[PDB]
Amino acid sequence: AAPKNRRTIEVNRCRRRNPQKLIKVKNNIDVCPECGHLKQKHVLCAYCYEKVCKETAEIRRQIGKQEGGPFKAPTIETVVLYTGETPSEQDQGKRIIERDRKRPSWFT
Amino acid sequence: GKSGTWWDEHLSEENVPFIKQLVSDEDKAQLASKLCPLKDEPWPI
Amino acid sequence: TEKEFMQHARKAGLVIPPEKSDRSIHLACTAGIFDAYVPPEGDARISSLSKEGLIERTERMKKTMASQVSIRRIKDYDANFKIKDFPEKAKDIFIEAHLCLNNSDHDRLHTLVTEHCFPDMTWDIKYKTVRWSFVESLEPSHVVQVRCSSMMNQGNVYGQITVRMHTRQTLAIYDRFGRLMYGQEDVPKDVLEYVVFEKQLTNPYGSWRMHTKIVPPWAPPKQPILKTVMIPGPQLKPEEEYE
Amino acid sequence: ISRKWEKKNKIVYPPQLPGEPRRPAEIYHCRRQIKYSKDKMWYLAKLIRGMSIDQALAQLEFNDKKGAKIIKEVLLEAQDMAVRDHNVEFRSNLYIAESTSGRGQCLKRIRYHGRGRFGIMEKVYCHYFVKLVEGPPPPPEPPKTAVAHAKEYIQQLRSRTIVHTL
Amino acid sequence: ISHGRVFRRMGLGPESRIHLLRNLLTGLVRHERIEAPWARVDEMRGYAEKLIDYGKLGDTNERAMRMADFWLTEKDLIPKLFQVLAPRYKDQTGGYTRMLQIPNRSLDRAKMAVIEYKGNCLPPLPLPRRDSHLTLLNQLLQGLRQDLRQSQ
Amino acid sequence: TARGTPSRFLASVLHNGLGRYVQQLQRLSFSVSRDGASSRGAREFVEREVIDFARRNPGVVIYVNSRPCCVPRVVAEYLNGAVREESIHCKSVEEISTLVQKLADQSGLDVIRIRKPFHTDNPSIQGQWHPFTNKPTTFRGLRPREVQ
Amino acid sequence: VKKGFRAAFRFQKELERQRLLRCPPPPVRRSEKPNWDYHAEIQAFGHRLQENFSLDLLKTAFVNSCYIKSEEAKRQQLGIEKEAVLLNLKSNQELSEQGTSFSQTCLTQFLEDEYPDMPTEGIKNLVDFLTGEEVVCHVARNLAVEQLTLSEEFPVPPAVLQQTFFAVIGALLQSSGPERTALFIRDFLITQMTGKELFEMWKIINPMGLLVEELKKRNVSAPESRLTRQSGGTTALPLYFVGLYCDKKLIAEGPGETVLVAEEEAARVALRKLYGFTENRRPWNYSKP
Amino acid sequence: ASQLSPTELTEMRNDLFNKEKARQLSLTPRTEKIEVKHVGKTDPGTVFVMNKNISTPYSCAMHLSEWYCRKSILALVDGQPWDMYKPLTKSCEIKFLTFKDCDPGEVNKAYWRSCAMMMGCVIERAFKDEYMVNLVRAPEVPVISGAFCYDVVLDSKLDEWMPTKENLRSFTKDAHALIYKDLPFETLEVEAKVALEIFQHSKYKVDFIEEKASQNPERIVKLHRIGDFIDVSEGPLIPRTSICFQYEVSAVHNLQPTQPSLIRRFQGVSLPVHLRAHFTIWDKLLERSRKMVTEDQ
Ligand SMILES: [Mg+2]
Ligand SMILES: [Zn+2]
Repeated sequence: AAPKNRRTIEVNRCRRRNPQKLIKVKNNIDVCPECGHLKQKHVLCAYCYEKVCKETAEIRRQIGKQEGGPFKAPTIETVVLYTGETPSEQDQGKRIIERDRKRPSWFT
Repeated sequence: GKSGTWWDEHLSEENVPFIKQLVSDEDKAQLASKLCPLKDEPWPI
Repeated sequence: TEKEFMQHARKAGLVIPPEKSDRSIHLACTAGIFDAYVPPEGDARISSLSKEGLIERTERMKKTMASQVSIRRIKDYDANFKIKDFPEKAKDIFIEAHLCLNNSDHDRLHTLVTEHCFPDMTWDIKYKTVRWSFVESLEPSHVVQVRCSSMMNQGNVYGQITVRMHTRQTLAIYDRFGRLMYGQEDVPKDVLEYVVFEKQLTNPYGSWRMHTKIVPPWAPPKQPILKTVMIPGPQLKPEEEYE
Repeated sequence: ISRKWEKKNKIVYPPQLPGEPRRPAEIYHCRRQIKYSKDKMWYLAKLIRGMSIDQALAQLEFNDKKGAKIIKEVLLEAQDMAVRDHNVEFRSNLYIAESTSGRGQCLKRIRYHGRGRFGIMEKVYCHYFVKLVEGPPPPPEPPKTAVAHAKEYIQQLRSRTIVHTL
Repeated sequence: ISHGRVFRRMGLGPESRIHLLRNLLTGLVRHERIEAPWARVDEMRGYAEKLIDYGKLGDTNERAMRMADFWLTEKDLIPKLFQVLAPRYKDQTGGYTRMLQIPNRSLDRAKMAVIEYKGNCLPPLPLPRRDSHLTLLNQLLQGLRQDLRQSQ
Repeated sequence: TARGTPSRFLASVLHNGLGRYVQQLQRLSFSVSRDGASSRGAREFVEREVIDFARRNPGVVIYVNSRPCCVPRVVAEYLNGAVREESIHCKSVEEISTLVQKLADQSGLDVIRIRKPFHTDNPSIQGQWHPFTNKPTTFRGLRPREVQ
Repeated sequence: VKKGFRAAFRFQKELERQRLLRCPPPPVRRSEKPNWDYHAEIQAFGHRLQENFSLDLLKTAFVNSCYIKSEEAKRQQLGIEKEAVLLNLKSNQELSEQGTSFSQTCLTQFLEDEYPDMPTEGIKNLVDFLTGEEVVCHVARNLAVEQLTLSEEFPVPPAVLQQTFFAVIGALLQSSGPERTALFIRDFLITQMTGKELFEMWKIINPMGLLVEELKKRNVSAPESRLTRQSGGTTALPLYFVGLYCDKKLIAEGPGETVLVAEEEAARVALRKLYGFTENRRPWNYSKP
Repeated sequence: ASQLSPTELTEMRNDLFNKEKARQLSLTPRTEKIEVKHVGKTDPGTVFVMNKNISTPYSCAMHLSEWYCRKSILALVDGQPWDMYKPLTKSCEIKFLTFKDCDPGEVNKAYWRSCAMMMGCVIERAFKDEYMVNLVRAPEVPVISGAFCYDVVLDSKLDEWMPTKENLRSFTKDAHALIYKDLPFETLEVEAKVALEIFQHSKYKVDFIEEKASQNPERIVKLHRIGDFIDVSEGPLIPRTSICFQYEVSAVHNLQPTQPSLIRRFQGVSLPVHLRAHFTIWDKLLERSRKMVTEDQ
């Protein structure tokens, strides 16, 4: 195929400036009760997500430092702790993984 | 501007089943009320 | 099909005069002040002519003797110089400097003041307009301390003269758009300041230029801002805030 | 190379009179040499246009493009320079008045086709212009109803007179 | 035409798709948290439900043992799955593996999601909590409910 | 063409033909060079006929700046405020005389399109025509297809 | 490079023209320009009107009190004493008042001898419109006397322009005879009423009230409205013709889109016909007796 | 207390209120800087430098973002309820609230009081000028109640009629028209003396002002203004009036065995724009609010 002429700037404007190709304005942006870093409906907040991801990464680092080599997988449940906090009576058969910081207010 | 909204947005955890049961009973009663149309005011046959 | 971008420069002034060279820099001032003058605590209460002398007048006599020997030194180095008409000279120099700063004058303000207080009076005002004006002077100005240094770095000495001043000024700082921001219009407010003048003695000419101004710690607060200032806290990174 | 957009923030105005309005502020800011396409930057500018700064930041934070974060940082630094230097107290009382895109300096490379021929690879570059004005954002132009069209038609039929004689 | 047909294709065929799903299932059994596209995590949850069901059905069964040995390429995860995740859900049926949606990725901007089992020693994800039972609409609904209860 | 240049109407500046006729031209600033071969016509004009041109109409003031230039020009201002500046570069005495006479005879209106050379202020005398003209009125103005 | 200078000069002139066209500078008065002469302009203005003015009266009328105040303020703020010409300027107030009174009485006399059927309010509004600010400002701008008026403000407010116009009118009255100034103000004011509608210069509110008052003053009963012709009563573009009948006799007729505007137009036509100021009246005789 | 047209009374009321506001804003000399702190939860450790008796909490929220201005109804100042349009005095701490919070009680009370005041304002201008009307008070009903009430005394000639659905529809249309225009709830801590001196007409308003000023030794009431109407209410209110998205009045109930004359008690339900529901819940709340409800004891 080969054009016989040349498209004009008017046709280009009518083709690229149509409301179909323009980005639509979404109305799903709100605020978050906690922290508040501009979230969206049906979507988790990035701030708390990053916080829990960092916490899970630290817990996995501590587990790997306690386990040592690969190919382990204990046959008992696990429970994480923080500064102080003596182990309860119903947490005897569970693996204790203590950290080195205070307990956050969003983890009970 | 005005954002999107539905019916189960601003409801608590103990109000959605209540509203569901209420509207279900309401539509069931409305369907049962229109069971005998001849005894009301029927048009001449 | 083999071309790149040029123009590789930096926006930072590093050191390059004294790196393997035989030409130094002939300055005309210094860094800060030689000795900080300490005004009396009861200056506002005893703002009249004179009062009763305090106990142990040895320190004031020693300061007077130091001022006298500094005056003797600056007279032996350069004769023909008065002291009584020096406060009036400092007053008119300050007045003409404020006037040329109000009229947006630089080629004259550079020689009226020193190389130290010029940025402090031209930085946060370059994009703003001022309506400063002198109305009337109250208490006459007097000299409180006369000192001089003897730095033998490049053979240049200076003579800072701390001369107090108390008068009434009219400040009116607008904005770059034409709206008011800081001071009001014609308001004859009362405020005092301690201004020191420094002159390069070793210079073959030498002009009495305003060095800087020292503010006492017990000075009353300035007038508030006409707008609202917001002071946000630190950026809360994904961790925890303990404060 | 010409640079006249970053210098509009130095236009000093004379002091106004007490019998004059407030006059909104004008903040100009733009970046140079941005690895992006001008069409996508213009699409983002058309998405922004005349809206609030907070709404623009919210729309750009969830915009899955490359220049979205760039425009977000541009708006952030412009608001910062406005509240620090342009004498702006309110952070949410701003709106974008003008927002367009330009074209940057381009280079030339090769493409390597499937024979001895080739193409001219022109490194496309662009910029981004934006202006911040204080005060509340102006409301959009409402569509004219049938009353406006009727009045205009009546005015057009009343304005016509005799023609081609006297 | 794909009416009433799921089985979202991912790899170069059914074998590659099953291998990727098995790898995702092994990673979910090990780390208990994996971020991946919505279709991948959906299929992973759909397979993990039946995996938990088969692990709960019994341990001495050869069918469940072979299925656990096939769907787990790390071996050590089989005793864990049979002695931790099986006695945990002894009171639940098929109510587990909660799915939550995340925004996008900082690489190709793709829709992803994160799923995890119940309980979980790891800190829980920020769940989209509903409004409290003290707002105006909730208080009006509670008042209407109390009124219709006292009137009945 | 007419679709590329603006147009106006044909009208008087302040009704000169009704009351009394006044001179529209006011000042004539001439710029004749001292030495050169491009202002000989203007020099001869100022030498021989500028006195007669000034004495012909007392309502026109003639200014001779005599500035050493290269292109002789003339500024003509009218009552309405229009300023038409033309150049008399290399022209004879008769040409300059005809030009200044045409400038003095005209007014300050534009030399664009005339648009309708005839203009009247009271076009309707015996009543302007309307669609109801030449139509007789029926009894009581009864419209057709009625009963009363 | 391209050798040349004439083409470069023409291009620079074109650039300067584009610069002055895009950024229009504030216009300056004709007095501050080099090619300007006050006495020559005064003589030209005196000779172009086919009259016989005087230099002293024109120099006294072409000034203002604001100009004298500005001059004395400028001479006092600097220090130069000029009391040998400033104290003999003589403001143009009494001459302006005399010219205003003469113009008013001449216009009233003309409207009385030409339109005998004009009431007091009608002739009052006519002489107020003829002496209005807009008409005198337009006449002064077309006569090129604003550049000769010595006063502050370049655009010149309408008050000062009307004042100096009345002042030069009074000067012409004091110089020449009354008939010359009468013919002058006639030819320079009444020529503006050509083609203009009567009520456009009067601007009444209730034409029916004044119409019935004039009819009661003419021993007439009371007018009543009747629908003559009509076209389209249910469409968006209606047309009606209301005819005023007095004692079973038509007097006028007025069209309109509705019935109210049609009756108003009919009343206006009847009132203009009763006053004798119609479109078929005798035109003003611009001749000499 | 004398014969006054139904225009000059509100004229003198609003001009006296404007004079009082001018005196309050001119009582302070210059602009005193205050240090108000933000002890919320979203952005902790934020201190603002505002003015004294000039700055408003809405202007303080404008320094943050547009969300803090779109989702804000009542402010918490040292544990006391504070609206968004009220100048501050001393330096302390501020906290913003919203409808979708943990314990939304003060915001709900303020919204109910604002809706009652708006209903009173829209009903005090929908009667005949020949029939005198009086406004008793606005009793604080709990959120569990069906609809808020507002006692209005009519004329003695109208003690036997019942408003049909047309009057209710007209009242709802007038309420929607009043909500369409943006009119803030301008309040001011007016002294009780001048507060009772401005009225001096309806005895019910004077008695209400006396009862609300007899509880505090400072003798300071809380007056509000909606464009050109002055009413006496308790506590703060809502900032803007465009928050109410759905407004509809139920019916009316008349109590007789309590006072010789006949008094009217109108009810109504309202829902904000942030907590809008569907049509089913709307008609349910409309039908449930038509019942008689009282919580005066
Ligand atoms: Mg694929
Ligand atoms: Zn969050």
